[PDB]
Amino acid sequence: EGYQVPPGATYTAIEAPKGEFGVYLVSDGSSRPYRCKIKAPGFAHLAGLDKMSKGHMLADVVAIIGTQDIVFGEVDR
Amino acid sequence: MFMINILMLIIPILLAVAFLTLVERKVLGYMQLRKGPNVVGPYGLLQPIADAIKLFIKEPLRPATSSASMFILAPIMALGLALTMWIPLPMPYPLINMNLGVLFMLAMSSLAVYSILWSGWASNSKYALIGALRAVAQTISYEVTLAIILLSVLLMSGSFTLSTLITTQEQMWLILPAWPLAMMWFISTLAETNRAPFDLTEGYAAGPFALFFMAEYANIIMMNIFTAILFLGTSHNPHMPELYTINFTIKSLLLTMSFLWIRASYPRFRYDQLMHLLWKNFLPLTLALCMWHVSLPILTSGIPPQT
Amino acid sequence: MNLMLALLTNFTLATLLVIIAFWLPQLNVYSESARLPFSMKFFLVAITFLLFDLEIALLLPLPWASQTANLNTMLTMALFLIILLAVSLAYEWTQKGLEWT
Amino acid sequence: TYKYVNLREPSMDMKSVTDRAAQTLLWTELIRGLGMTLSYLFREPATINYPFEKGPLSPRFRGEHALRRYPSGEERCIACKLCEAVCPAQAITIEAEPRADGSRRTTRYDIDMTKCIYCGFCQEACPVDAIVEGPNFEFSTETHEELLYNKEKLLNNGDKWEAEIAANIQADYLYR
Amino acid sequence: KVKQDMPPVGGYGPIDYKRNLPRRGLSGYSMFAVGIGALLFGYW
Amino acid sequence: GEYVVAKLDDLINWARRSSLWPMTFGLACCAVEMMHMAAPRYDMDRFGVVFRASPRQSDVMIVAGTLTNKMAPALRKVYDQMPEPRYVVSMGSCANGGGYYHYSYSVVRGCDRIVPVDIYVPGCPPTAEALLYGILQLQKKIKREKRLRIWYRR
Amino acid sequence: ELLQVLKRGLQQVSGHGGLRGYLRVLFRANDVRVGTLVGEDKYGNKYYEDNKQFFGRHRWVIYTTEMNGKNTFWDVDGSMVPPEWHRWLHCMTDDPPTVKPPTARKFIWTNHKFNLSGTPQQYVPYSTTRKKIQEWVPPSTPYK
Ligand SMILES: CCCCCCCCCCCCCCCCCC(=O)OC[C@H](COP(=O)(O)OCCN)OC(=O)CCCCCCCCCCCCCCCCC
Ligand SMILES: CCCCCCCCCCCCO[C@@H]1O[C@H](CO)[C@@H](O[C@H]2O[C@H](CO)[C@@H](O)[C@H](O)[C@H]2O)[C@H](O)[C@H]1O
Ligand SMILES: N=C(N)NC(=N)NCCc1ccc(I)c(Cl)c1
Ligand code: SF4
Ligand code: SF4
Ligand code: SF4
Repeated sequence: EGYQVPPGATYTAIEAPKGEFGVYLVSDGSSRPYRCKIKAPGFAHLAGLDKMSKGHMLADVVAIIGTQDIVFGEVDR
Repeated sequence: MFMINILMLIIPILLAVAFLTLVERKVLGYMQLRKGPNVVGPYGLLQPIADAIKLFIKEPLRPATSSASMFILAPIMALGLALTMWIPLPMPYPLINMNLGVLFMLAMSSLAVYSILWSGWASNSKYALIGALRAVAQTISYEVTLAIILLSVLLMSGSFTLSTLITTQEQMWLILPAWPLAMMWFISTLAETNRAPFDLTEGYAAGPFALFFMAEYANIIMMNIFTAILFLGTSHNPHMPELYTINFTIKSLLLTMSFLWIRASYPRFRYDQLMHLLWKNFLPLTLALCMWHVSLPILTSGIPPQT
Repeated sequence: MNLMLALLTNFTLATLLVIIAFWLPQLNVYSESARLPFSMKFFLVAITFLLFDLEIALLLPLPWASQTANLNTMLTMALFLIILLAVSLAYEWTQKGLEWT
Repeated sequence: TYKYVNLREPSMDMKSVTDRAAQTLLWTELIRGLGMTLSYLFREPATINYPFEKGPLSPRFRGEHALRRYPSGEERCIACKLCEAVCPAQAITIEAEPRADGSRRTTRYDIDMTKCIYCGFCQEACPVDAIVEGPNFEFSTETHEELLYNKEKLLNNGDKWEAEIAANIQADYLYR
Repeated sequence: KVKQDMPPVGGYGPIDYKRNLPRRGLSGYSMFAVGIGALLFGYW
Repeated sequence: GEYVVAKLDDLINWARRSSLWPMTFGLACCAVEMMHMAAPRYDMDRFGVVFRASPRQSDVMIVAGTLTNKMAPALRKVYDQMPEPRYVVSMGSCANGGGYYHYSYSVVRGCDRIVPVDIYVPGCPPTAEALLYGILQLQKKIKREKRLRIWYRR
Repeated sequence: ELLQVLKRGLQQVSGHGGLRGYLRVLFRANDVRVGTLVGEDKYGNKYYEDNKQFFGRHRWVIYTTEMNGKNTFWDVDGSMVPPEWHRWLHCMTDDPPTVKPPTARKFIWTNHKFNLSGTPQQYVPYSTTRKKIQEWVPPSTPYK
């Protein structure tokens, strides 16, 4: 079965190497989570690529993607 | 006899190109704390042979609906011109002793940019055409400084004969009076041969690809032989010519290795940045040193002989 | 005649390698002009190269010209020509002809 | 507590400005980088001679699954289905019934090795050390079907690898 | 007696972490002097 | 003549397995272990397997990670562009059969639904060594080919 | 020192039993190092160690040239290493099976098999359960 978790919802975050990595975890009182939203820091960073690449050249976009430290495992989940 | 001589130049050129592919991989390997090819033959000695065979028995894809006339003409021109660049090289004697050999090499290499232009047309892809047009702009731009640097050096030599450069350097390498020119010449050959950190194209298949690769690496070795002759002249003893060939070959090998050494060591320029390197740094200095090297023999009374 | 033989051999071997590269056996038995969106900046680079190339053509005879007795005239004209190349570059430079932005 | 990574003012004396001009025109810091790759060229490489040499592993390593026995040769598995229940990938399928001698044993024990995530949760959950992840990691196959393990395949893995599996368990069981 | 992975009595020795990029070479003055000296010897 | 054909088959097989140029579809975590196979300890380049190749110059495709539905058409397009002979190595549970995500609405349950597969490397991820074992297993598979022998019995 | 380096290179030729033995290992294993023989398994694989090498290269195996009727002079596989030596070779332990032998069990395989994929000995999966529903079998006599 697993251990049951008291009902409730938490947003918990840590300073992960790529930024703030958090989970919004909702418990309904049972042994399975009701909802688990994963906050991946690269999600918001990649959303800023268009803003950050403004007034730059094509080869700079490669650098800007690199500077943001983007792993699509977390961006896409 | 002369047909034997031609084949004794062409065939070693191709084998030297094949085994440069092995040396580059192994030199880069040890600089990267690894080994590189060491399984296919002892110490990787059969790797180039395996690669060549693999490439020629691969399916030879074509773009289809292309200017296939120029899909085939691009590598024929590239390899034909690359092999042609070697016929005036004095090692210490040239296959063809040209009075204007230095200018013949300038003329022939200026045509090499066509195989880039034709290959972009033959791809039928508008984005491949753009990449080819970017490579052409990089190549012709660095042709400018290579020509002006060469002319500056020949004002101390006094002729367009490649074997006169040997005479000019009997007492001293030209790198000493002209190290500023040699620095820009060497970097220009890197950008001319699209080598790292100017390998922006890397920023054809099967045998046709192998022929483009062999033409490119023939030019890389060729430009480093020319560099050794131009700036690191070997002393030639007429009665022991192979002493020249050994020493000059070592210098050429070391310069070619330095191309691999540089590839291992640096990031890659942006396109606009290597265009600014030429037009705003090399070319201003090259023009000033051309004026200096035109004046210098006159004001020192060191004008070289014509003959 | 030697140069022709060297040229003919070089491009003949190149042709043979390319045609052989295409005609090796496959062992299969089954069926097988507008305005490019390219910047004006690249046109100006090619034109700039062409005009500098023409200037280099005029400087190529300089090693022979340095053997003249009329060195005062020869040196003046050599520097005149190179300085005009410098002025051409400076005009391109100051007029933003060398920019990519 | 914090530090600045790039808050500095270059000196503008002639000696400092001339130092930077020389670096610009003589490429001194580029030449320095060449020195470092040159030093690596003469270092011994880190490459090992696979497959004659192998990368080191620990007794905890999670590799190919196997079903184990007691010293008598009886199967350890008693079809409790804890492994199936815990499996994060639902990679285990079990059927059971009384054996002809009344023993509680499985009639099916399948592991889809292409569903498995090699997490080791099955061997944690097993109350009798019946299912383990063994030390073998060199079992790639030419077909997908070969990676759908049934009980016969898994028992054969146990008989094939038990010598090593038992020694590894002996080294790590006091940590469990 | 309990036995688990622990640091040695007294702890481990110091570990370096600060950037260490030493200064090398000659000043810009000397480098230009050698370069210009080389040019003049070559010209002569 | 059978002796000549057998030797010619051996020569081309040796060249093709001694010069495997991979195109890596680094889709997810399995790509990292592929990186560690190119890294100094295992140095795949020492076997003649270059680090990275363009699709038009590649002999083997390595599907290293989860293949989602959105990605599947792109992967099939790259496979169709590879010159032949071409081989596919499926690396890791996701590519082999969907793995942890087998029951998801957005995941292809094994890349072998999209392309023919020559070697399946198990693991989540397979160790760099395990992938190298698979590459060397692909080489032995190529060593077994008898293309010219079968051609001359047609 | 270059003479000591060259002397050591020569000592590898003699350490391998002469030129032929030196060349055999050079072409079979692409390695001419000479180690200490730790032991040999019943299949002919030989295990060596040299603790002066860096961790990872301090243990190796020279595979037998034949195993279970398969010519392995050129075709060597990592799965040819039997389980008892597998532990030693991967550094899961310090002691080879010549010093610390594995426990004997009647049911343990006496003969190790390597990867059998692609051959007629390959595993083929199948359901291990018996038929679940029994169908009615009509009488063999006629009577409608
Ligand atoms: C007595 C009177 C005498 C009169 C004459 C006196 C003349 C002597 C004084 C002048 C000396 C000039 C030296 C000429 C070399 C070229 C100088 C140069 O252009 O370097 C600067 C260039 C651009 O500099 P950057 O920092 O990018 O930007 C500055 C613009 N704001 O940056 C670069 O070009 C860097 C190169 C990038 C490529 C890196 C890869 C090469 C690194 C290895 C180099 C090895 C050395 C080459 C040896 C060749 C041997 C043949
Ligand atoms: C360096 C020169 C060395 C000379 C050696 C001469 C050996 C001659 C034997 C050539 C063997 C070629 O072997 C064959 O190559 C072609 C690609 O080129 C492959 O591809 C071919 O067949 C496949 C189907 O089988 C087709 O889908 C493909 O379009 C076709 O090109 C074949 O799958 C392979 O069987
Ligand atoms: N670029 C890579 N993929 N690595 C690499 N340097 N390969 C070079 C392989 C090669 C190419 C053409 C020939 I002719 C030969 Cl003999 C060998
Ligand atoms: S290792 Fe994990 S995923 Fe694989 S069978 Fe065991 S519990 Fe299931
Ligand atoms: S292997 Fe272990 S956990 Fe799984 S059913 Fe058998 S006894 Fe239970
Ligand atoms: S098989 Fe495992 S390691 Fe590989 S991509 Fe899937 S989850 Fe990641």
